[PDB]
Order: sequence, then C-alpha cells, then structure tokens
Amino acid sequence: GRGANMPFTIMEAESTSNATNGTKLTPNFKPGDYAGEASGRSSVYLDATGEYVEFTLTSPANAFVLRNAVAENTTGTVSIYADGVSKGKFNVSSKFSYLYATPSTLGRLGYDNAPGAGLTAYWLYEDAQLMLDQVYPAGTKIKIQKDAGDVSWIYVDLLETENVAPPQANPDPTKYVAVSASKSIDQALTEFRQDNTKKGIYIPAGEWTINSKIFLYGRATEIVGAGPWYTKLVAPQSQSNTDVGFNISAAANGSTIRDLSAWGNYINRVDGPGKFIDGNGMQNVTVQNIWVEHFVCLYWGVNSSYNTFKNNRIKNTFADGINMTNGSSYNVIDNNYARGTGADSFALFSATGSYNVGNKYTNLTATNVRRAAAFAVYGGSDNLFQNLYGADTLTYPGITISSYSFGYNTLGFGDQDTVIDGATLDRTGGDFWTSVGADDKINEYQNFGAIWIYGGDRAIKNILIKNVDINNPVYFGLMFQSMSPNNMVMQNIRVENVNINNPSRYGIKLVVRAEQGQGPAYGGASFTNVKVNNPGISAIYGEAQSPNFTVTRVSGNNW
Ligand SMILES: OC[C@H]1O[C@H](O[C@@H]2[C@@H](O)[C@@H](O)O[C@H](CO)[C@H]2O)[C@H](O)[C@@H](O)[C@@H]1O
Ligand SMILES: OC[C@H]1O[C@H](O[C@@H]2[C@@H](O)[C@@H](O)O[C@H](CO)[C@H]2O)[C@H](O)[C@@H](O)[C@@H]1O
Ligand SMILES: OC[C@H]1O[C@H](O[C@@H]2[C@@H](O)[C@H](O)O[C@H](CO)[C@H]2O)[C@H](O)[C@@H](O)[C@@H]1O
Ligand SMILES: [Ca+2]
Repeated sequence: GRGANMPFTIMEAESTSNATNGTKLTPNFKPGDYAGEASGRSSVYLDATGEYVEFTLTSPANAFVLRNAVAENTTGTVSIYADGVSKGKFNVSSKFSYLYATPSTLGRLGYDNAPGAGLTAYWLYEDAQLMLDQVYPAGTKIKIQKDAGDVSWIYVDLLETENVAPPQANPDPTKYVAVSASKSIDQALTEFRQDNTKKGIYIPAGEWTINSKIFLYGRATEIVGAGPWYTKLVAPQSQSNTDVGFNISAAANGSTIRDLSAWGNYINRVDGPGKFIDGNGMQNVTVQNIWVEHFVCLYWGVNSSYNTFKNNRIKNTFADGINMTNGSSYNVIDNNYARGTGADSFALFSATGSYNVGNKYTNLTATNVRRAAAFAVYGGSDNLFQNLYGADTLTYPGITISSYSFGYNTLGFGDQDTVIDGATLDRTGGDFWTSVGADDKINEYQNFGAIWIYGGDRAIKNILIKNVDINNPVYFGLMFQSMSPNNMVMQNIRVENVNINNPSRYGIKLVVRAEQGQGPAYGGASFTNVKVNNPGISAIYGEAQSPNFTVTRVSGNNW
C-alpha cells in the first residue's frame, strides 16, 4: 500500500488470477522488448481471433485504461466483454509509442520518432481509455478479447479499473465563467479578469482545443473542470509537438487548476517547450486532480515555492513528470501517480538562494519509467521523500541521490537531512552510459542499483534512507559511488530498516571503478537492520577494494 492512493485499481494482465488462451511473456529487463518494457516485465500477447485475457474486478468500475502494445503506425480496436457479453471496443494506437535509438545511443531515448536503418524501437507501450455506460460490480469478469475486425495482434500489459462519479457541474455560474461551444477558454478568462465578482472559469465536460499557451494574469484564478474523465483539454491532434497549456504569470500566483485532463500532441521529447503548465517563480499555486499525457513535462519549477500538486495523474510524457529546480522550496507534491514518464518521474534539482529546501514529496507512485529514475534528488537541504512506490525502470535507479552539478551553479547537499522514508522499489535499476575499462564488468554499460548514492563534484552529506523494501532489483539494492578526481567525502549517510530481496548480483555495491579513470567511494555509510536476501552473487561487493570508504554495521545486518 505504499505510494499514491488513487481511485483506480491496477491489475496485471499476466496475473495468475486471469484466465487466458493467449501467450504470457516470460519476464526480462530489456528495453526495446515487449516483456522488458511491460509493467511487471510481462504482458499477455493476443495473436489470434478469439484470444483473450479475463480480468476479475475487485472494486466496482465503469471506466478502464488498457496499457497495450500494437504494431508501429497502426490504429484499431480490441474488444471488451462483461460476464461474457460484448460491451465495446478500445481505440488502440501506436501514435504516441515507438521511439528509436540504438543500444549505444540510449542518450537519444525519447527524442527520435522516426524509424530508420539500423534503429531499434523502444517505448513500445501506450494506453487506451474507455468508459462504459454501466457500473459493473466487484467480481465482474472483464474480458479483453481480440475479435474479428480488431487489430492483428496486441500485447495486453495491465488494466486500470475505476468507478468514475458523474461529471461535476459549474460550482456557481455567477462566479465561474463557463467555457462553451462558442466561448473559448481565452474568452472566458478575459471575462473573468474584467469582472472582479468572478472567481475563475469552469470548463464543462467535453473536448476543448488548446492550441496555445493560455496565460493567467490579473489575479489569482480558479480553473475548474468536471473531472478528468470528462473535461479534456486537447492539443490539435493533427499537429505534433505543439507547446500548449497554461502559463501562470506572477499576478496569478495563488491560482488553482483542478478536475480536468490535458491531452498533448507531443510524439517525442523537445528540450525547452513542452511543459503543460509553465510558472517560473510561481507561488501558492494548486494543481489538483488533473490527468496529463503526451507533454514533455507536467511542470518544471524554477524558484517556485509554496505550491501544491495533489491527486494528479502524469502518464506517457517525454521527459520529467514534475521537476522543481533552482530554489524551489516548501512545495507539497502529494498523492500523485506517474506511469511512463520520459525522464525522472518526480525530481528535485537544487541550485542557486542557496538550496531547494523544505519540500515534501509524499505518497507518490512512479512506474514504467521509460528513462532515468522514478525519484531523483540532486542536492538540496531539508527535503522529504516519504511513502514512495517505484517500479519497472528501463535504464536507471528507482531513486537517484546525486551531488553532481551537471555544469550548473549548485552547492550540492546542505546541512539538513534529505530523507527517503518508506519506499517500495520493484524491479528498478538498469543500464546506461558506458563502462570502458570498468571493474565488475558485465556488459557495455554502467549498471545501476535500485538506489544510487552518487557523490559528484559537490557536497554529498546528510542523507537518510529508511524503511525501504527493494524487490528483485535488476542488479543491486544500494549502489554507492564517488566521482574521481573530486572524491567528495560522503558524510552522515545512513540506511535503516531496509530489505533487499533477490538482487541478481549484489545486495550492496561499492563502485570500485565505474569506467577508465574512475576510482572507489570516499567517506562511509551506516547500516541498521539492513537485510540482503538471496543475492545472485554475494551480499556486498567492493568493501575490501574501497579503502577510503567505511561501512558501519550498526546492528541487525545479515552481511
Ligand atoms: O535548469 C536547466 C534547464 O532546465 C530546462 O530545460 C531542460 C533541459 O535542460 C533538459 O534537461 O530537458 C528538460 C526537459 O525537456 C528541459 O526542461 C529549462 O527549459 C532551461 O531553460 C534550463 O536551463
Ligand atoms: O562528464 C560529462 C557528463 O557527465 C555526466 O554523465 C556522466 C557520464 O559521462 C559517465 O561518465 O558516467 C557518469 C556516472 O558514472 C555520468 O554522471 C552527465 O550526465 C552528462 O550529461 C555529461 O555529458
Ligand atoms: O485522433 C485523436 C485521438 O483519437 C484517439 O483517442 C481518443 C480521444 O481523441 C478521445 O478524446 O477519447 C477517446 C476515448 O477515450 C480516445 O479513444 C486515439 O487513441 C489518439 O491516439 C488520437 O490522438
Ligand atoms: Ca504486465
């Protein structure tokens, strides 16, 4: 029960509770693979008419999201049945999936949408959303079945089920200017700004074009939809990579955007444009119960403080889900669900104001991270990451804790703890970068544990990791590394109440030589009640070869 508390239930297609006459994939950790990229590292392949996967509802549902893979450059249907009776068709498509690179150019993952000579397809899964005209009770058999006229083949990865309430009306037509078939979002906002009795705008159920960046100014503005399944803001879908959404000027600090969805038209990553909400320096803004897809990011804060992002769904983006940078402090990032981000799902990048401080990243779920980490913290002071669920990273840790500057002006970690408290990390880690001349070499890449503690070129200190379960990480549970030649001494690094279950290589790795010119870790870390269970090779690697690093076994360690 770690992570976000969402109204939808997620059921893996391959669950043993699901009858099927299709083909259940054996798991692997390979990017560019229909198993490796699936939630749970497996899917059920339906490849003939009449092949099905049968789900059983554990909670009532009238609405469904099917994560699936179909052929490149295709659209079509797959059928849904309730208790053996056909009830509709999902619109399945690869419009937003299939991003191309090569095994040695994973730095391009997400950027390049066109197939080409010698190029491998990655980011193979996408989603289909469907609402049915009845609430089906728990115990209903919901069958996904490939009938005549459906797509030639489909990998079924998981099903979201949800009991969606009826749409919520305009809270008060005399205070919220309604968008309508003949009144645009921009026109409603102009009416709002020019009449001080208005609190904001209401966007009814429907599909509403957002073909521009919509600027909020004048004063604090409320933007209220009917619910994310009902109010859909849609980037022009015959265009691609249009920078649309909202941009909140300082005059509109204190605004609220809630209860709606935003459907972008990005088909690859672009660096600069592409955040659904822009709000450089924004303060006291609330973004609540919105569902956003196919943007580069939901939000990328820049000295943005005292904001609240709550109850949101961030799916299938081309870079970070939410990042808060360059002084962003005292933000509440609470109870958000991310799946399929294109870079760090939830991130905090501290830079020069000296540190990002006082942020609370709580009750967060980040899964199917298509590049980089589920959670990432780059420097900062007095920031909390609490009750996290991360799973199924393609290329990188579940949690990155790093004092590398990336060339920006930053002091690294500060004098108050950065705390990871309560986290479950399932099948996290992966391959990235290169390992030429590396120690402990198993392939052409650097190899990443579920949690990466990386001392870079800035101070690495005051890190507390506690109450973490790490299940079946690709390679390692905890991976400690110091950048040479800087050799920053890690101080006050403590690990408490951690279970590392079935890591394929080591429970703990102290990186001895990541690549040519690099050396072992500097400083130390303490371990209290850290259990390593059934490691593939050994509980800990690198201790005897890291003479500048002290492992302190306080108590309760079985290694
Ligand atoms: O603060 C660093 C820069 O952040 C943003 O651009 C990011 C870019 O550097 C790269 O990391 O990709 C992400 C996602 O597309 C970009 O958001 C700002 O746009 C840029 O002005 C900053 O210098
Ligand atoms: O050195 C410049 C690059 O630094 C970072 O990436 C490092 C990478 O090059 C390799 O050496 O591995 C280390 C980790 O062991 C990486 O941190 C930046 O991420 C990259 O953008 C720079 O080009
Ligand atoms: O061509 C636009 C769009 O069509 C499909 O998605 C539908 C979406 O437009 C509408 O708002 O909701 C429908 C029911 O949930 C969706 O099926 C395609 O799936 C999508 O790729 C495409 O952009
Ligand atoms: Ca699955």
